[PDB]
Amino acid sequence: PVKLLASGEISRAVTVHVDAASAAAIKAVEAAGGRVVLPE
RNA sequence: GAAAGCGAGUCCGAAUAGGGCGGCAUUAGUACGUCGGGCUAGACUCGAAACCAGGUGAGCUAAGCAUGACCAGGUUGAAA
Repeated sequence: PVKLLASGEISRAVTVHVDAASAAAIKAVEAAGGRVVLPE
């Protein structure tokens, strides 16, 4: 499974479909506008 | 990090001393070839005494069984 981690920020509206993501990575994808999609 | 897991952070711990990690000023890997060296094979070549398996031998010799052969000549003089 896939994982999104907070490494390189530049800010952009993006929608990510990772199996799980780190607190900070969500608070960076949304913080620049966007969504982090995870299943049930 | 023992691991759940968490993640440029993570583990001890009830928070603050520290381990390993990223940033580090940071350079990058991968496929193949020739070469050094490693490991695993008999592993640089030649040599044991010995250990185990299967089988060959009693035409030698050690014995047993069966059936044959053999012992000039002389001395002594037991029982009955």
